[PDB]
Amino acid sequence: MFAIVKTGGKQYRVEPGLKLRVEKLDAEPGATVELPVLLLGGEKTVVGTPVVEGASVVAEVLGHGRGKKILVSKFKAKVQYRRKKGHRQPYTELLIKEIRG
Amino acid sequence: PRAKTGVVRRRKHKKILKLAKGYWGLRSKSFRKARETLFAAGNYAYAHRKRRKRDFRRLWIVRINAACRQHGLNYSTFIHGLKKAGIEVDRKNLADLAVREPQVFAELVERAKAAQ
Amino acid sequence: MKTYVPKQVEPRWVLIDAEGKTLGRLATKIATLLRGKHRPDWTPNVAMGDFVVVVNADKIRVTGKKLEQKIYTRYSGYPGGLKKIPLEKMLATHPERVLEHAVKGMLPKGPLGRRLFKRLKVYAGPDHPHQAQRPEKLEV
Amino acid sequence: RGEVAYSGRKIWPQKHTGRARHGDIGAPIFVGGGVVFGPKPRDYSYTLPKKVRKKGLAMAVADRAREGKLLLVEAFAGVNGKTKEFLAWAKEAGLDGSESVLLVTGNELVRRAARNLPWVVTLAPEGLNVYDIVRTERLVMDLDAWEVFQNRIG
Amino acid sequence: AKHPVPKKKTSKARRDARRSHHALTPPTLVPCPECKAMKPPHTVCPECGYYAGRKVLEV
Amino acid sequence: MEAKAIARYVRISPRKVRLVVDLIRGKSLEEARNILRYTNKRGAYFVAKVLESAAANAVNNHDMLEDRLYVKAAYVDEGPALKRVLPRARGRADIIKKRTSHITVILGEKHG
RNA sequence: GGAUGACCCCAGGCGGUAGGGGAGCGUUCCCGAUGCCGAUGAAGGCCGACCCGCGAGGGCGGCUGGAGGUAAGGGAAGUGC
RNA sequence: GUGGAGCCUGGGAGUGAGGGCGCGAGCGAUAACGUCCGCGUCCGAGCGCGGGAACAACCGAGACCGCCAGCUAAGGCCCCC
RNA sequence: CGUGAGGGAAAGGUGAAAAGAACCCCGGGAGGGGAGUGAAAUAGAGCCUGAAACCGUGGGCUUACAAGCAGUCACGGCCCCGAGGGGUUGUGGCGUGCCUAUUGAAGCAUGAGCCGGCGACUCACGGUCGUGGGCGAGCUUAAGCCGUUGAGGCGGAGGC
Ligand SMILES: CN(CC(=O)O)NC(=O)C[C@H](N)C[C@@H](O)CN
Ligand SMILES: [Mg+2]
Ligand SMILES: [Mg+2]
Ligand SMILES: [Mg+2]
Ligand SMILES: [Mg+2]
Ligand SMILES: [Mg+2]
Ligand SMILES: [Mg+2]
Ligand SMILES: [Mg+2]
Ligand SMILES: [Mg+2]
Ligand SMILES: [Mg+2]
Ligand SMILES: [Mg+2]
Ligand SMILES: [Mg+2]
Ligand SMILES: [Mg+2]
Ligand SMILES: [Mg+2]
Ligand SMILES: [Mg+2]
Ligand SMILES: [Mg+2]
Ligand SMILES: [Mg+2]
Ligand SMILES: [Mg+2]
Ligand SMILES: [Mg+2]
Ligand SMILES: [Mg+2]
Ligand SMILES: [Mg+2]
Ligand SMILES: [Mg+2]
Ligand SMILES: [Mg+2]
Ligand SMILES: [Mg+2]
Ligand SMILES: [Mg+2]
Ligand SMILES: [Mg+2]
Ligand SMILES: [Mg+2]
Ligand SMILES: [Mg+2]
Ligand SMILES: [Mg+2]
Ligand SMILES: [Mg+2]
Ligand SMILES: [Mg+2]
Ligand SMILES: [Mg+2]
Ligand SMILES: [Mg+2]
Ligand SMILES: [Mg+2]
Ligand SMILES: [Mg+2]
Ligand SMILES: [Mg+2]
Ligand SMILES: [Mg+2]
Ligand SMILES: [Mg+2]
Ligand SMILES: [Mg+2]
Ligand SMILES: [Mg+2]
Ligand SMILES: [Mg+2]
Ligand SMILES: [Mg+2]
Ligand SMILES: [Mg+2]
Ligand SMILES: [Mg+2]
Ligand SMILES: [Mg+2]
Ligand SMILES: [Mg+2]
Ligand SMILES: [Mg+2]
Ligand SMILES: [Mg+2]
Ligand SMILES: [Mg+2]
Ligand SMILES: [Mg+2]
Ligand SMILES: [Mg+2]
Ligand SMILES: [Mg+2]
Ligand SMILES: [Mg+2]
Ligand SMILES: [Mg+2]
Ligand SMILES: [Mg+2]
Ligand SMILES: [Mg+2]
Ligand SMILES: [Mg+2]
Ligand SMILES: [Mg+2]
Ligand SMILES: [Mg+2]
Ligand SMILES: [Mg+2]
Ligand SMILES: [Mg+2]
Ligand SMILES: [Mg+2]
Ligand SMILES: [Mg+2]
Ligand SMILES: [Mg+2]
Ligand SMILES: [Mg+2]
Ligand SMILES: [Mg+2]
Ligand SMILES: [Mg+2]
Ligand SMILES: [Mg+2]
Ligand SMILES: [Mg+2]
Ligand SMILES: [Mg+2]
Ligand SMILES: [Mg+2]
Ligand SMILES: [Mg+2]
Ligand SMILES: [Mg+2]
Ligand SMILES: [Mg+2]
Ligand SMILES: [Mg+2]
Ligand SMILES: [Mg+2]
Ligand SMILES: [Mg+2]
Ligand SMILES: [Mg+2]
Ligand SMILES: [Mg+2]
Ligand SMILES: [Mg+2]
Ligand SMILES: [Mg+2]
Ligand SMILES: [Mg+2]
Ligand SMILES: [Mg+2]
Ligand SMILES: [Mg+2]
Ligand SMILES: [Mg+2]
Ligand SMILES: [Mg+2]
Ligand SMILES: [Mg+2]
Ligand SMILES: [Mg+2]
Ligand SMILES: [Mg+2]
Ligand SMILES: [Mg+2]
Ligand SMILES: [Mg+2]
Ligand SMILES: [Mg+2]
Ligand SMILES: [Mg+2]
Ligand SMILES: [Mg+2]
Ligand SMILES: [Mg+2]
Ligand SMILES: [Mg+2]
Ligand SMILES: [Mg+2]
Ligand SMILES: [Mg+2]
Ligand SMILES: [Mg+2]
Ligand SMILES: [Mg+2]
Ligand SMILES: [Mg+2]
Ligand SMILES: [Mg+2]
Ligand SMILES: [Mg+2]
Ligand SMILES: [Mg+2]
Ligand SMILES: [Mg+2]
Ligand SMILES: [Mg+2]
Ligand SMILES: [Mg+2]
Ligand SMILES: [Mg+2]
Ligand SMILES: [Mg+2]
Ligand SMILES: [Mg+2]
Ligand SMILES: [Mg+2]
Ligand SMILES: [Mg+2]
Ligand SMILES: [Mg+2]
Ligand SMILES: [Mg+2]
Ligand SMILES: [Mg+2]
Ligand SMILES: [Mg+2]
Ligand SMILES: [Mg+2]
Ligand SMILES: [Mg+2]
Ligand SMILES: [Mg+2]
Ligand SMILES: [Mg+2]
Ligand SMILES: [Mg+2]
Ligand SMILES: [Mg+2]
Ligand SMILES: [Mg+2]
Ligand SMILES: [Mg+2]
Ligand SMILES: [Mg+2]
Ligand SMILES: [Mg+2]
Ligand SMILES: [Mg+2]
Ligand SMILES: [Mg+2]
Ligand SMILES: [Mg+2]
Ligand SMILES: [Mg+2]
Ligand SMILES: [Mg+2]
Ligand SMILES: [Mg+2]
Ligand SMILES: [Mg+2]
Ligand SMILES: [Mg+2]
Ligand SMILES: [Mg+2]
Ligand SMILES: [Mg+2]
Ligand SMILES: [Mg+2]
Ligand SMILES: [Mg+2]
Ligand SMILES: [Mg+2]
Ligand SMILES: [Mg+2]
Ligand SMILES: [Mg+2]
Ligand SMILES: [Mg+2]
Ligand SMILES: [Mg+2]
Ligand SMILES: [Mg+2]
Ligand SMILES: [Mg+2]
Ligand SMILES: [Mg+2]
Ligand SMILES: [Mg+2]
Ligand SMILES: [Mg+2]
Ligand SMILES: [Mg+2]
Ligand SMILES: [Mg+2]
Ligand SMILES: [Mg+2]
Ligand SMILES: [Mg+2]
Ligand SMILES: [Mg+2]
Ligand SMILES: [Mg+2]
Ligand SMILES: [Mg+2]
Ligand SMILES: [Mg+2]
Ligand SMILES: [Mg+2]
Ligand SMILES: [Mg+2]
Ligand SMILES: [Mg+2]
Ligand SMILES: [Mg+2]
Ligand SMILES: [Mg+2]
Ligand SMILES: [Mg+2]
Ligand SMILES: [Mg+2]
Ligand SMILES: [Zn+2]
Repeated sequence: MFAIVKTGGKQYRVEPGLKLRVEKLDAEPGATVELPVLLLGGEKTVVGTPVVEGASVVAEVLGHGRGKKILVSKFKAKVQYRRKKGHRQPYTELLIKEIRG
Repeated sequence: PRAKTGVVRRRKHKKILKLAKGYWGLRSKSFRKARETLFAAGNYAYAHRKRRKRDFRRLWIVRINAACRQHGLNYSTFIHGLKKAGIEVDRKNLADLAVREPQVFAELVERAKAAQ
Repeated sequence: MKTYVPKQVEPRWVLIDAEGKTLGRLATKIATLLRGKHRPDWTPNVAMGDFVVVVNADKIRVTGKKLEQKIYTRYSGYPGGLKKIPLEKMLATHPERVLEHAVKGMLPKGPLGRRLFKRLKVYAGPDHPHQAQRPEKLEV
Repeated sequence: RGEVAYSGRKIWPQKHTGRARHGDIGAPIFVGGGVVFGPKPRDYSYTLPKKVRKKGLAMAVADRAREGKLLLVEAFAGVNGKTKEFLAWAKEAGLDGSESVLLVTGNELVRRAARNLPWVVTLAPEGLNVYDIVRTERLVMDLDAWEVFQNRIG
Repeated sequence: AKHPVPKKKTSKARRDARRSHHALTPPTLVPCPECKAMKPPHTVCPECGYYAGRKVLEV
Repeated sequence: MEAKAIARYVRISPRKVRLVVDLIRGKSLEEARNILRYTNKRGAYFVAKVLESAAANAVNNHDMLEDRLYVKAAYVDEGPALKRVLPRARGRADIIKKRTSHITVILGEKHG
């Protein structure tokens, strides 16, 4: 039994036990959150329209992190334009606990 | 007082050479050639970060389209189907379903067909 | 989650009878088969397409006056070395080359696209030698 | 480039040698050549307003006074020029060397005595200045010194 | 002529690939049947002076 | 166990000696001696002395067996070049580099 | 909003050459310093897949090195290729 | 009409070779990737992005950073794509 | 170097101490291998540190049907470190060096072989805005003088 959830403007296939890094959630570590459900699959197949009404995915927030640094660098030739920016995308790491429905 | 270059320029040059590790020939050995390679490298990364989002979507779309034609329709009809149905599963997850969960994908085709 | 990539699969051999089919309109599909784009696990950087056997390549069909007017062209590298061969003669001398040239042009360029062309087995005449890999007939 | 030992000769022709154009080797583009805007003998002094230094001098003493770090004395007991004598006295006055002291007195014997102490800067009163007051954690002054100070900010 | 000149410095790779043909081949040697020492075939043996089974040369 | 000899500052251009050294690398001491003896190169003289000196070190200083010695590693590094003036036409002076080699032979024992 | 920069919320802006403005980083030197770090290893060098910083950078750790180095805060320039 | 509007005083500029395109003319031959003005635009400085096979200025559109999410624009939807 | 007037370099560092390596070994020598000294000998005199270009030896990965500003995004493979990472790169996507000068350059327009070091907006005095403070119908001293020996004060001539 898996579920297609939506968080951070993206969608994910989750199953209980799965560790998932998502866009940063405003939630203290240790807490639990309920994710919207777009689809259920495995033994039952229930299709959200767009999200199925009674369903949620319980996920424990393991904690919040910052991604490995990406160097975003801009260069324009013959114009002496150079920009060096370090980006570290913030994220939340979730432990998928259970799929309700 | 006198503030000669001393230690500084070498260190900046090392920062750049290290970034250029792996590059061919002087592009990893010459500070200048390394510098230049990195300019291109930096823009390419930027361009391709943006272009990756497009690449994967086009990949998903081809996979979805193949899976659709197995069930008698094409991609465009199917997507109009999910739309009219108000099914919002994205191409990333649609494509996963089309490979890992053919039965679930089959269901969505039905709904898509039904919606029009 | 990351997008699925298939671990290597056994390639499916396929059989097409080209008789009376339109050259370009058949090539399209062979090209698509060759790329394996009909496969939901399609991956652009590996060869997971079908092997395609084609028989009766000599009996492929063509509209308008292309039998006399469609001219295949080869350049030898030498001064004046542009050779011109009409569909008529190409069919009357190397009929399999007609469909091969069509499919090849509709394949991607590069190493992979070159390999994919080797997975194309075209034959003038009703028979083929790949009875061993037991090609599944395809209606197209 | 004009103060450097070299000749003013153009080292090679302007054109047709296939080399960069140059003049003399005293030019700063040359190793060994002159320096372009390097230091020259310079006078960093300037006339800070008398009122400002007067005010600062006043405010510096005031700051120590405001912390109770200012001490005036009538005289210096058995200190007659020996460092060990000043040590004795200093002990009694609560100066154990735990803090730096600006010792301001017109008494030459006393200055001689405290002078070699690492924690004591020593001064004649006519030399009271705010740098030395701020450097030091404590201001210790002759009553005689205190007067000239008062006259000074008068 | 007009003094042709290299247009680009040869890269280490291009330089080193030219020399892919420069390895010496080791001297071809056979044991002298008399003294068993190694020497080039078809030469009087410099070790014992024998050739064709007879002594030809002082050594 | 290894035994090494280095002939430093040999007045021969590294590239040319390396040719000869390349021939004996990984060879038995005896084969290397034979190869060197009939190598038609100036360099074979120098490599031979280093080979031979490395052998002696093995035997005399390092409790190694002559019948067991092989060329474990061998290489030529550049020493400081002797720069010399080569007079040319039209008043021009080139600088010839009479190059210099550090020749190293390292012997190991092939057991059995 | 709190109550004057504490952070938080809302909204809107944020392509850029000549150029204007702003905030910073680093180098040498001075005060801080009769101080402090230092052979249980200074500076420098070589690594690092680690930490902080948007960045210039700063840390930290390992190796080298062998005797110097120098804070918070200010000051001055032969200050960054 | 509250806008990186406007007005006033003062500080610092840079610029004073433009160019394509549309339209209005002149010159030219109802020639020129011509030339010279007017209005506008874009490139210049947006040789950043999509389309136009490729292509500064044509069509689309003004790139703060990230996303393996969504909708569209021009242009597309036989295969290369 | 120049007939000459004249031009005019480069070149510093063992170690606390020579204790500067007896003697043995290979070698004609040079050089090296042991031995010995030393805290240290990759401090051994070609001697403190010992960067980079550059050259080489060993290993890991890769490469002989492939089309290129050499990268970059993706995936897979192999190797290494111990749901992660590092190295490598097979295939796929995308992709017109840097600087300068230009209306416009990847441009077949300039400069640059590569690396290291030197290398260009400063100071004085005036001016003019702005600004941080002092004093304010007033503000301020200059030269000198006394003092100090990194102490400051006096000095009103004069200037505004
Ligand atoms: C022969 N190989 C290797 C090569 O040419 O570099 N060719 C390729 O890998 C073709 C490939 N399309 C190169 C791209 O992967 C480069 N990003
Ligand atoms: Mg986030
Ligand atoms: Mg970037
Ligand atoms: Mg460019
Ligand atoms: Mg530029
Ligand atoms: Mg450029
Ligand atoms: Mg330009
Ligand atoms: Mg630039
Ligand atoms: Mg930034
Ligand atoms: Mg994330
Ligand atoms: Mg400098
Ligand atoms: Mg320096
Ligand atoms: Mg430097
Ligand atoms: Mg360094
Ligand atoms: Mg490198
Ligand atoms: Mg590489
Ligand atoms: Mg290169
Ligand atoms: Mg290299
Ligand atoms: Mg190379
Ligand atoms: Mg190198
Ligand atoms: Mg860049
Ligand atoms: Mg990007
Ligand atoms: Mg892009
Ligand atoms: Mg998009
Ligand atoms: Mg498809
Ligand atoms: Mg829609
Ligand atoms: Mg959708
Ligand atoms: Mg499966
Ligand atoms: Mg057909
Ligand atoms: Mg395929
Ligand atoms: Mg394909
Ligand atoms: Mg036809
Ligand atoms: Mg016909
Ligand atoms: Mg012709
Ligand atoms: Mg002179
Ligand atoms: Mg002189
Ligand atoms: Mg002169
Ligand atoms: Mg002169
Ligand atoms: Mg002269
Ligand atoms: Mg003259
Ligand atoms: Mg000239
Ligand atoms: Mg030249
Ligand atoms: Mg020159
Ligand atoms: Mg030159
Ligand atoms: Mg000249
Ligand atoms: Mg000159
Ligand atoms: Mg001069
Ligand atoms: Mg000088
Ligand atoms: Mg000189
Ligand atoms: Mg004292
Ligand atoms: Mg003190
Ligand atoms: Mg003092
Ligand atoms: Mg001729
Ligand atoms: Mg000629
Ligand atoms: Mg001639
Ligand atoms: Mg010639
Ligand atoms: Mg090489
Ligand atoms: Mg070559
Ligand atoms: Mg060879
Ligand atoms: Mg030979
Ligand atoms: Mg021997
Ligand atoms: Mg040499
Ligand atoms: Mg000659
Ligand atoms: Mg002559
Ligand atoms: Mg030369
Ligand atoms: Mg040369
Ligand atoms: Mg030479
Ligand atoms: Mg821009
Ligand atoms: Mg901006
Ligand atoms: Mg600074
Ligand atoms: Mg001090
Ligand atoms: Mg201590
Ligand atoms: Mg010790
Ligand atoms: Mg240590
Ligand atoms: Mg220093
Ligand atoms: Mg420092
Ligand atoms: Mg650092
Ligand atoms: Mg360290
Ligand atoms: Mg260190
Ligand atoms: Mg000392
Ligand atoms: Mg300091
Ligand atoms: Mg500070
Ligand atoms: Mg200060
Ligand atoms: Mg100064
Ligand atoms: Mg300078
Ligand atoms: Mg340089
Ligand atoms: Mg504006
Ligand atoms: Mg404006
Ligand atoms: Mg201004
Ligand atoms: Mg002007
Ligand atoms: Mg101008
Ligand atoms: Mg003008
Ligand atoms: Mg003009
Ligand atoms: Mg105009
Ligand atoms: Mg204009
Ligand atoms: Mg004009
Ligand atoms: Mg215009
Ligand atoms: Mg026009
Ligand atoms: Mg029109
Ligand atoms: Mg007109
Ligand atoms: Mg024009
Ligand atoms: Mg016109
Ligand atoms: Mg016209
Ligand atoms: Mg311009
Ligand atoms: Mg554009
Ligand atoms: Mg614009
Ligand atoms: Mg272009
Ligand atoms: Mg475009
Ligand atoms: Mg385009
Ligand atoms: Mg264009
Ligand atoms: Mg044009
Ligand atoms: Mg914007
Ligand atoms: Mg925006
Ligand atoms: Mg849509
Ligand atoms: Mg449309
Ligand atoms: Mg398609
Ligand atoms: Mg395209
Ligand atoms: Mg003479
Ligand atoms: Mg000198
Ligand atoms: Mg010494
Ligand atoms: Mg000494
Ligand atoms: Mg002896
Ligand atoms: Mg002897
Ligand atoms: Mg000797
Ligand atoms: Mg030896
Ligand atoms: Mg020795
Ligand atoms: Mg010892
Ligand atoms: Mg020790
Ligand atoms: Mg060392
Ligand atoms: Mg050394
Ligand atoms: Mg040492
Ligand atoms: Mg040296
Ligand atoms: Mg030393
Ligand atoms: Mg190299
Ligand atoms: Mg190697
Ligand atoms: Mg082929
Ligand atoms: Mg191959
Ligand atoms: Mg290319
Ligand atoms: Mg490549
Ligand atoms: Mg992919
Ligand atoms: Mg890996
Ligand atoms: Mg990889
Ligand atoms: Mg494209
Ligand atoms: Mg390509
Ligand atoms: Mg120009
Ligand atoms: Mg021009
Ligand atoms: Mg022009
Ligand atoms: Mg080019
Ligand atoms: Mg070119
Ligand atoms: Mg030219
Ligand atoms: Mg060029
Ligand atoms: Mg020019
Ligand atoms: Mg230039
Ligand atoms: Mg040159
Ligand atoms: Mg180089
Ligand atoms: Mg200025
Ligand atoms: Mg100056
Ligand atoms: Mg001024
Ligand atoms: Mg001023
Ligand atoms: Mg002022
Ligand atoms: Mg007031
Ligand atoms: Mg007054
Ligand atoms: Mg008077
Ligand atoms: Zn013999």
